[PDB]
Amino acid sequence: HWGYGKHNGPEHWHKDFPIAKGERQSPVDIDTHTAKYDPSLKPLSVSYDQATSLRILNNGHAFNVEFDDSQDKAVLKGGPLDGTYRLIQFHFHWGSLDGQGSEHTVDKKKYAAELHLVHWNTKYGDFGKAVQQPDGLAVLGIFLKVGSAKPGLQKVVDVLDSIKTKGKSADFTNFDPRGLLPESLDYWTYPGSLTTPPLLECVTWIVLKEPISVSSEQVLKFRKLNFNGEGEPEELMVDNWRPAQPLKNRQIKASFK
Ligand code: NI
Ligand code: NI
Repeated sequence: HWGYGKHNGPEHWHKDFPIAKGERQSPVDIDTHTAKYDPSLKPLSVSYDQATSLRILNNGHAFNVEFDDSQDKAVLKGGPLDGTYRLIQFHFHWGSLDGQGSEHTVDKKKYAAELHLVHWNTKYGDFGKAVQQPDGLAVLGIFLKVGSAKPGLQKVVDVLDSIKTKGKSADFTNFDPRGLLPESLDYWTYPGSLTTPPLLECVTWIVLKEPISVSSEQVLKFRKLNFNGEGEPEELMVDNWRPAQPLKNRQIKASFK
């Protein structure tokens, strides 16, 4: 009933999900000429040393690398956040062409892809309760450009053949998400939403300024995934991004001058 196809894409989502036209929808364009430095912000604290990855799943929209979130093993704190946010999964949004794929844009620039590390606020006890709160989630977004390979991505790329189609999963233990980060943790932040249905306005977005580089070969393998299930006509999993939504009555704040 929703997807990224010719007849169920983002421009249709409002019919089943009227919050698609809400006050705090994501993604947005980040205008670097209007975002303002906020000295009240603190450095990000990314604490992933104890992360436990479990599984990778093709959910028909993207793939999720899933983590054990039953303890404070991989947490995000600091920045704009109060309290402790646990990593539940990461996934990507990507294009059919190197000139599109990201959800956020920077001065209208689209990157080739965008990584989302999804975390929930432990004060709400579980993910499902967290998404019902305005401060329930924190998503760390990282842009991808095509250039050099990202070594820390390669283990993800090489499992993709095993989860080609919707509903397939594979064991994915002992993956270190630190290998997906850029050097700098400088960021922009603003209040927004999930970027897929149900589009809930429960996210503190934290979007890193510095992109990571991935190779053309790495991106090409993402583009071999399928939206469809096994034994169905092939629908390449590409262009699984929602375009920028109106900023409305929000301000984007920068952690850096
Ligand atoms: Ni559907
Ligand atoms: Ni996402």
